[PDB]
Amino acid sequence: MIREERLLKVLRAPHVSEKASTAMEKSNTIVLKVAKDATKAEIKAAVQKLFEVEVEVVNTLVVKGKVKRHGQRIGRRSDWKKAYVTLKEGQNL
Amino acid sequence: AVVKCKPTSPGRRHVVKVVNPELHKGKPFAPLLEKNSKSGGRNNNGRITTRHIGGGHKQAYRIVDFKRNKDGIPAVVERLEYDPNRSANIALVLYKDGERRYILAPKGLKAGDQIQSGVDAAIKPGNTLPMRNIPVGSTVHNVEMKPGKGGQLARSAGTYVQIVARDGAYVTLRLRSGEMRKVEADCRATLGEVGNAEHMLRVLGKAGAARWRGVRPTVRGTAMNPVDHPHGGGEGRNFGKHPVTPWGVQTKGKKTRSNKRTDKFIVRRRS
Amino acid sequence: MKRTFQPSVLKRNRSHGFRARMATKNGRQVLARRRAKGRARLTVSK
RNA sequence: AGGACCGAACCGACUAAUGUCGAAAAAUUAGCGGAUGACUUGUGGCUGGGGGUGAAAGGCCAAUCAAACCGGGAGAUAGCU
RNA sequence: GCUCGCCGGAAGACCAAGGGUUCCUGUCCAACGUUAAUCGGGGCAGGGUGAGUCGACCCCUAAGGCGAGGCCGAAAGGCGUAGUCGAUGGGAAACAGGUUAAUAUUCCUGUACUUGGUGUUACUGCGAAGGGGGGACGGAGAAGGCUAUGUUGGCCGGGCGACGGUUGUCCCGGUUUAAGCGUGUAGGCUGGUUUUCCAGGCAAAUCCGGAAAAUCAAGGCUGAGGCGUGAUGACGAGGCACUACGGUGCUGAAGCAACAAAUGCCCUGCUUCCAGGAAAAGCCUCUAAGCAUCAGGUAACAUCAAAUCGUACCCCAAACCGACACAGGUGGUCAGGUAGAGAAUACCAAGGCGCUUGAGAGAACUCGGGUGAAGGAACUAGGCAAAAUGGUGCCGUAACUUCGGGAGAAGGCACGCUGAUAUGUAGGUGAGGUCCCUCGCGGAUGGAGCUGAAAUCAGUCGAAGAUACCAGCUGGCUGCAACUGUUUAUUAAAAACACAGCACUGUGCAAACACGAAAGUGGACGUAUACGGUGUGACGCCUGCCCGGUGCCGGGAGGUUAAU
Repeated sequence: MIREERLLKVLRAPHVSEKASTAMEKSNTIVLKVAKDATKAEIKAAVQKLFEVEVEVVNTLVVKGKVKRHGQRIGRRSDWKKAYVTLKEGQNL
Repeated sequence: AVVKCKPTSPGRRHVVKVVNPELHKGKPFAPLLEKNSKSGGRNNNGRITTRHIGGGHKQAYRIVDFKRNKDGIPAVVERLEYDPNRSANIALVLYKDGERRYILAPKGLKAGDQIQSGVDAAIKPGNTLPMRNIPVGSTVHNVEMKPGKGGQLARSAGTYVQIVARDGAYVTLRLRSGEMRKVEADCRATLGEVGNAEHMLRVLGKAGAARWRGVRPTVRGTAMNPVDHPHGGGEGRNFGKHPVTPWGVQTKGKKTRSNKRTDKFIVRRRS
Repeated sequence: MKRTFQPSVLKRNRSHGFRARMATKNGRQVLARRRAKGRARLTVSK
């Protein structure tokens, strides 16, 4: 059993993009942004608890950090983990 | 066995095969096999200790019954086989109880013979028993040096040791090197010569046959430079040295034996 | 023209890696001489 | 059958021209040798400095080798410039 | 966009290693780009990497690494037992189609499969660090079967041709379909089954090994492929719609045979040869301590779960190693057509490129080539370099030879296309039907169809038929090395090194010898037919004299002589 104190930490933000909207329309997947730890079980339970929908399957992938330079000094954005969460039939908000 | 190869190729011109046709064609008996990794001459410290070693075919190891510590139990030979770890062959034998064991193959041991060890053994060849029950004058092989040690004398191809005398608790043995040597009368020994006496007659023909027995080339210290070998240097085949090993010590006749612990047993040294 | 540096990350880490240094007394003292100079990258790990 | 023959891949490097502030701190072009073997190759490992390894040339040991590279003794010493 | 040209065993496609966002989109042209740049692998912003099955991770190990204790060592530390790590190897399971601007065996459609958990039910001896089996292993050759695939014919759709002809033997395009499931083939191997016992498998074993007796002779295992289903599904040339003029929308016919055919697969097979060709888990089985009614095992259902990390992109290169967008280096996989023995080579397909300065001119001279009168090595250190030969078949072929060679010696002759033999033969394949049976994926037949060299004869064209590319120069005497090989990365590839062979010599095993302050290790899990050192260097005939010097082996009469 996953503690709700962790389920309220898992999800970060919805990932909005052309492919995200495409997956929503033609495949009923909500693309998300989740913490780096984020087991697929973690994410599925977090969605079923905090959105009260029915998840069929999650498909994570870890996105790397672009080396974005800012002026002269070199930079490095952070890795983050995406989550293609496919809902059964129910609804998105 | 010993067949000259036709000169259909240089390097085939001088080969002399030794084709023993009764060796078990195929695979050895598995339960008596085990890994045996080439060393290269290299040792603990990873440096070459013995030169000119390394390469050649991969070869398993055949656990050979050397102690021959099964008494009273008769054993039937069933397979003569090729052991790549020896010059002799081996003979998978099967005991009455059901155990298989490789043993060195004597001169007349054929598939079908019967053998047994222990003091109650007959003196027909292939039997082993202490050199206290073996009669003086007999030819024996696979001789131990300490009772139960295992068998260390006369193990090569066609090599045998003859019990020359017996002075009470000990036994003089004329070793294949010509040196006589006392060996406790309890040191077990197996009868008759060892097989494969033709082994010495192969000629190997070419350099690759030396290679695939694991023998890397041997440079002559004359060809080397002053730094590499005591021999070496000189503007064209100059020697002027007394022949010495690569480590300075003299060769071409110099007794390097120094034991003082076993020389009480060396009755008469080799000639 | 096989140049001398033929990269391999496995060989790199097993030879000059952190754990490679820390395994031995002499390597534990390379990390000391580098923390001394104040190096940012102590060893090869990235 | 063969350390067999001819010959691509593959390995090598005999000749010539070019190149010689190069396309390249050793290559290109044309020919050249081996090409089932003492062959060739990928990955990983072991051997270390008066030491390793060497079918041996003082060859190779990170474009460095009759004794690597780095740091130190060290601002060696230099009747020499 | 049309035309041209280049690669096409690559200059195409997919990977590993390595890289690290170079991928896609919008946007800008300062710097970067050997020029301009609207373009980019540049700058800026956003997007993009979806896994029970593919890799990793994980389980098991090789070499090797570390190493509790331990042994050894001034200290550091060295070695190493248990053990523990360590792939480049061993270990469960997914394919086809579609889809994105960018991912796909990951998403969606369909069709599967694997391993564990947890209950349920029914049967039930289960139980491991331990026993046994298997995993599990070489080189070479020879085929046979099949497939990938290709070619042709059929079938379907389309065309009837800018210039003579083109309703035909005409031209063009298509003719695709997986895993899985069920059969169990060509084949390959094994003789099965039962009872009794047994000093062996560190105990125990009902398992393995062994000894018998009975009894039968077949049973079992492996196996490509084909065949059916998967699949009346998808895919499908095209057509009809519209336009971001870039594709979405819908529909979509035929979808077969024959022949050739792999280096792929049966094959980890078979035959052979010596050089004698990992381990350990997974898996199967057997019992031990333990419980033994339980637990646990089995099978059917039911459901659950399969985490995490990688996934973009380059990868023979502009993205990796070379300071460069560097003619160099870089392991694996796939490999279409015609001609060809061919993975050569020529021209092409799919695909991808025209190599990031161009425009002119048409000097010398330099580079890479083409041709050359007559002569033909007179050149030169030297035939350096060019030139020449170059294929297949048949004839023929010298000294010498170690009988294998030399030898492709040398040299000669034929070669295209057309027709006939024979509208395509010999050969290969092999249909229908006819039977026969243990009816099958069977066997005898039987020859349709396909495929199809080679030769002989006759004719015909050219200066020339091996017509292009490709593709030996040959012969004589002689030195040295027997030979194949190795060699100075980067001026020396040799006569040098190695070699097989020979001899001398040491070495009796706690072997000598070597690495080691030592322990220990190699030698070698070897045992004098073995191992080391040294020299010579196949083979044939041989290897003569000198023991004073130096060395080594031994001797002991005496002289001299250390520590003490």
